[PDB]
Amino acid sequence: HMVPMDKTLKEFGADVQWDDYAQLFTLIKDGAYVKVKPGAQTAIVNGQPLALQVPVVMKDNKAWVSDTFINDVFQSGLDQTFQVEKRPHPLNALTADEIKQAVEIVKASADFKPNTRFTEISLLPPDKEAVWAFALENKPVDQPRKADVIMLDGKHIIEAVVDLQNNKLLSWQPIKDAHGMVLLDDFASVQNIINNSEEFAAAVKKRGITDAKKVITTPLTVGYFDGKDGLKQDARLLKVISYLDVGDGNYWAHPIENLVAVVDLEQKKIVKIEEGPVVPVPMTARPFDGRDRVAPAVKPMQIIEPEGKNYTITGDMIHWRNWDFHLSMNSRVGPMISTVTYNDNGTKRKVMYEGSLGGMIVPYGDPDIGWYFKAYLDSGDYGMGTLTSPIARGKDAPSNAVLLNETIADYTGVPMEIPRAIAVFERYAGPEYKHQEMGQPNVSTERRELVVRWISTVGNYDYIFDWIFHENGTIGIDAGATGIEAVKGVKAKTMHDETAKDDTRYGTLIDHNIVGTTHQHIYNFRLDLDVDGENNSLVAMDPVVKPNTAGGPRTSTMQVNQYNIGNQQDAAQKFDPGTIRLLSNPNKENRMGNPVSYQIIPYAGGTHPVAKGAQFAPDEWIYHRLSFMDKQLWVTRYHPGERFPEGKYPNRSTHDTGLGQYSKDNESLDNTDAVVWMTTGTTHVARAEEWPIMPTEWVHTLLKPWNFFDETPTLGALKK
Amino acid sequence: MVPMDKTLKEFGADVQWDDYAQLFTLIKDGAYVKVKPGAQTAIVNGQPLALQVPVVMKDNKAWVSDTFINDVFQSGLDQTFQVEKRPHPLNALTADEIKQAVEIVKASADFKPNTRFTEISLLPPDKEAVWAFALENKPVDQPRKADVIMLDGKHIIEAVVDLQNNKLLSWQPIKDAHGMVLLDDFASVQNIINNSEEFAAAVKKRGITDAKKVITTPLTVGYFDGKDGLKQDARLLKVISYLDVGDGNYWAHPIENLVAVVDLEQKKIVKIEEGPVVPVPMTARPFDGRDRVAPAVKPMQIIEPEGKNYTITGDMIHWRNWDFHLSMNSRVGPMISTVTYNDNGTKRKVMYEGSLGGMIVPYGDPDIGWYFKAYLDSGDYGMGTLTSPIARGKDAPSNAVLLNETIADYTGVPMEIPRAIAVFERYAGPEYKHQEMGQPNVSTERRELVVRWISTVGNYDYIFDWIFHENGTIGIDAGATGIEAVKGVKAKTMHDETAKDDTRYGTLIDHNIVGTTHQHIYNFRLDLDVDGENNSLVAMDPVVKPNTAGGPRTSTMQVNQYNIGNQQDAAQKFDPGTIRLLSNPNKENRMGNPVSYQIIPYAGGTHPVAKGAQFAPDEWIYHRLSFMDKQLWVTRYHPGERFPEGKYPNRSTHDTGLGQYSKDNESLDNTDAVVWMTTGTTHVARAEEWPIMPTEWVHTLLKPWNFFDETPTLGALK
Ligand SMILES: [Ca+2]
Ligand SMILES: [Ca+2]
Ligand SMILES: [Cu+2]
Ligand SMILES: [Cu+2]
Repeated sequence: HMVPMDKTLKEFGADVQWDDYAQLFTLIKDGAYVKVKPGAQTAIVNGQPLALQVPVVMKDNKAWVSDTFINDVFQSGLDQTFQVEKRPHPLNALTADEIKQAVEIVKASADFKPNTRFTEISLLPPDKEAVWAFALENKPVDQPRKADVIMLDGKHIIEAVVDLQNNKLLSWQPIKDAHGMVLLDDFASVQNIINNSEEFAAAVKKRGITDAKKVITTPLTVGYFDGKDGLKQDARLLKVISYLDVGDGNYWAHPIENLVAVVDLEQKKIVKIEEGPVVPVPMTARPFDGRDRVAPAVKPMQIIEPEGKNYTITGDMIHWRNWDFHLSMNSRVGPMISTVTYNDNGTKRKVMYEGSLGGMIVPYGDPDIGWYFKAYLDSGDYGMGTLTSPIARGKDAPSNAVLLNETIADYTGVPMEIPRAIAVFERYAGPEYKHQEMGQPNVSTERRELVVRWISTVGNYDYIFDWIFHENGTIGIDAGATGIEAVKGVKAKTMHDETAKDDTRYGTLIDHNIVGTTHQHIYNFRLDLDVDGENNSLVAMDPVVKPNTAGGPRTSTMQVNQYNIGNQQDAAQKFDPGTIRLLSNPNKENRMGNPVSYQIIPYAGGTHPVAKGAQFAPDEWIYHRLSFMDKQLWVTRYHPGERFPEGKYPNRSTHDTGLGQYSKDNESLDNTDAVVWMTTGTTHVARAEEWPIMPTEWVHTLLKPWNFFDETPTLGALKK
Repeated sequence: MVPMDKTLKEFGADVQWDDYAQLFTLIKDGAYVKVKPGAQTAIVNGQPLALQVPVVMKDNKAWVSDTFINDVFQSGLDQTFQVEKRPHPLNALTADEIKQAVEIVKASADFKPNTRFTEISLLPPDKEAVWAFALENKPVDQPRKADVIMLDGKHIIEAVVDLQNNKLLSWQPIKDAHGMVLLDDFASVQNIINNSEEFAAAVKKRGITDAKKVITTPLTVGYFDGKDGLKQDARLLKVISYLDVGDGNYWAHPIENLVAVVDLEQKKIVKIEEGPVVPVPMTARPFDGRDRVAPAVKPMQIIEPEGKNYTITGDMIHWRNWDFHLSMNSRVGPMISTVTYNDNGTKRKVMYEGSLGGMIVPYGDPDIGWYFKAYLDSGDYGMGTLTSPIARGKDAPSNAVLLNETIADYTGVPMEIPRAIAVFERYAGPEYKHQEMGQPNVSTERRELVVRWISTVGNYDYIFDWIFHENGTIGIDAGATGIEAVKGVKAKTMHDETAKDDTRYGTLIDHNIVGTTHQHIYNFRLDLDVDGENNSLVAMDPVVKPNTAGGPRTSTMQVNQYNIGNQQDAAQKFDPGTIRLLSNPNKENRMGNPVSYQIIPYAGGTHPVAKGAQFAPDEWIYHRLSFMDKQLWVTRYHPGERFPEGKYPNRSTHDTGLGQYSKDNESLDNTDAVVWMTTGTTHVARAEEWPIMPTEWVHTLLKPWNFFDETPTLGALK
């Protein structure tokens, strides 16, 4: 029984190329590079021959394969990219079965109710010392596996801990005052509640909208204003902004300006409609999907690895050159990079226990009724892992990437497999080093980087995060932003109209009747670096110009002021990119007697203007609630429950329960387990080039080995 | 018949054999060729080609006709290079024009024996005429001229020659100018040191048994108002010395605190400065892999089997909506000219000429071997002349096209630099994406076109990338790799007695080796013509202001916008939280905003950033080179103002560069402007950079700012 080759291979997600001159198919998926000729008894997979019982059959210019071809070829074993894990790593995420088990254990208590949802079901952090002992010594972890299960019972948060080995509930703790994140069903509830409101339909009608069934809602968290917003603190509320669907696939281009509904999600009712002046809806079609555009005819470019990859993925463990690390997915913050070591001539040296996104915020700058409260805490309030955007193969990542599927719990407690959740890819990155000595043979080597890429979309914006492993020990973390801008409906068509100056006070006029309201993008990364060990110190090195006291003609010299930063409050600081900040191991030295260190660079560049802090006065509630926005470098003492720069429950928070709190007390940062937090931000002033869709803009951060090694790390293995 | 593997390798093509498909794949620059043994046809960039003589296998080796290379690679099916029927007026001097210019000046009775040539370059025609050629095909009327700058012993003379008419137009000695360092000066310095008994005796005192193992490096001496003891009218170089121990890396064996001053006209050492004796660090530190074995790596290829999206017509590059002209200069290297963006069928001016302006690498140590040390790499040494040929597949990706470029050498003889510039297209992540919840994804791929050039001046190697984005952005990135300039010291580790004094001015990166702290400072000269000649400089400073509109917010995000109408105010520190635009106040986009480019002199870097010059303001280097201490400069277009350090910076007594060009109160309002961007790092060394430094980068950007009406990569409308 035969199937059409071209169609079957495309369903499966393989690239299929036919070469009529060579009479050769080239088939590519992930780590498999396959060559096969019609009628041939053998195919080639990653340079190795594979017998085929049934050859590819060509027949009236149409290829047909066996029913078993895809499994015979792609799952043969000749693609060595993925390997089976011997003993399960203790940081492996919860499996589908473990998720279902956690949900049965809590559903077996008297307290569970059928409206009860799950904000997060995740592995409970096992003991760090034990996890490192498993990674470095293969010591089994004796403590049993547990899950944190965070429930939303109507509006109340409850934290449960389940023991998975012994199948029992270990704790069940109500968290008073905490509001829950926004859950997927809240999007539909809001849209339904608005569709059923007579009051809302009348409001919409007086702003020009004839058909209220064409109104698209979007849910926003309301923040906290100590009652100036007129919103009761006890209630589960969301604000709702509206747009008109005109059939262009881009409702974001048709704001219904100055109409905000406040929805109570327990009562399932609109509890308040805020109405400002009437601004006609911008109606012109502004598709971003190409429906109105001519297709480009570009010549092909492929990045090919025809003998397979240089990395191996064993369960969730990635091995690549001198690097080893574990890669898992969390529903709130997305990818977690753990137990990162560097193999230095046979000895695995610790670099990082856990790194991930801490949290992020996109706060707006306009005081009007549709805007004043508007701030996306994308991970904390919406769940960025849950909103992972599957990688578009060859576009969102290069043609030579491997795309990983990842499993998390949805809000009803059912496993969901996110397809193409993460891309892994090696890339050429210019020369690693070069020296052309005059009159001698050249010396050049190529640089290779391993990239781990993940994309999450929250409403209008799409965020790309790259964790970049350099062969030489450097680690990069880059954050990219694309998607559709949040825009304000205005009366001005051009800057010559009467209202233009007022309409553009808080943002640029980027289309007729459309203003891209000014805002910031602020990302924070939590990096539990363990620089060649647990016990580290924060060291400052400030390059300075000093008077020359040594004689000769110079008046000045270049020197460095070096000092330790021994307490947390002083560690929380602005980053001057002219200075050097190290996390050093004062217990271990390189061959020159210098403490082995990593240099921390929270700002290594970007393509939008940089935020030097929060673009808010210090008496703003958002400023008070979210200290992480205003400093670029923080260092705190390791604590397994201090994970989020915005705090665990940021929705309508009244005070800072994140980095403001974690860095508040002054215990010592001297020779102890430190956690580094980097904040990097931009100030986004809009331009017409960014509308109707924004070209990807990037910010860059770096961690560089600083006397961690004894010489150029990529020179190669010593032959004597 | 000739053997295929041997013949194709001498041609510079990559040959791959696939035994399964019985197929040769042959790759060189824009040609991607497939050919089966015995076949009567081949494929070149996806197109069929009839062969006169099939590829023949003899004893499992392939043989081809002796005409095969011409027939296949020069078939016309590779369309990467097209013939230039009407030459662009900024085309660099050809080999024949260089020889002719030299014969014109040699025919003058004023030409003296042994005269050398510091620079032989096109005298650029009139800017208006050049734009009218590029935009309207209008022939330039005035004839081909060359500037010929001669060094007669130590004396500079500037001549101009008319090449069409074959005559000398002018001959002008330049009073008080010192010439740059020329190739023969390196050998003179070495010879002069080798013949000095006095120097050999000094070397002997410092523990060197064989004085013929001493390697010299020539350095310019700068200017210190006589405090260095040095006569201002003499042609001098200072000489720093190293020991050759046979490891290929003399840089790793400094002979510390010994400096010779050579007078190049007298051909003698005129001064020897001798400081404390520090034993030479002796341990072998090769960087070339003689003592190493690389790990095995699986292959990666970047292939474009239908050819390239760019075409190269003479020196004119066309790619997507971009058109520009690429030429080579002996001092500054590549010049990118007449840059337009094709906006829905209409070519719009972006940049008349952009290039490296100049650069400086100045050191922070006051000791005798260091206080004067400041490499003006382009101005003093000639970075174009010192271009490093691209190592194919390593210095640029495997899908690059490598261009040869021709300049004059110091004796006036044309010199063809093989693989002088790389051109390549690269994948650069998604151009944009939106995954609307519950809807089909929208994603498109980003492509960038990179023009890459490498120059090596002594110990350091510099890489410059000019990056054209499809969406109208231009990036300029500068990379540094090579071997650090190091100081010999007594300390082996930071536990030794001298360690603290030894590391006052740099990190201990090896036993007895300190990487002295210094800066890398680059300046780019960018004659942007934003949709036209007449432009203005506009500041937009995002600020937090009190809320006056009501409701709960105490503050708002607003912008202070203002014009910068004077050159003196235009010379400024760059705050990367602000926006600086070059705007065309005569032309607006669809929303009534002036068409503009945003100038970003600091878009990041991998070393610490220089906020300006790491020098007290009474230092002579600080006074001579103002360009070091501000990141943005804007001046009025003048064809003779091209170098931020000045025309003749060797032993300059005052700033004849950007300090002079920006000095006067003249208007930048609605006039032809030139932007200069200074970007730099402060390099504090580490062990990971020794014996060879992994490439470090700095990034700059020019972004269209309401130049267009919408997302520029959406495509043309149906
Ligand atoms: Ca730590
Ligand atoms: Ca201009
Ligand atoms: Cu934005
Ligand atoms: Cu340097």
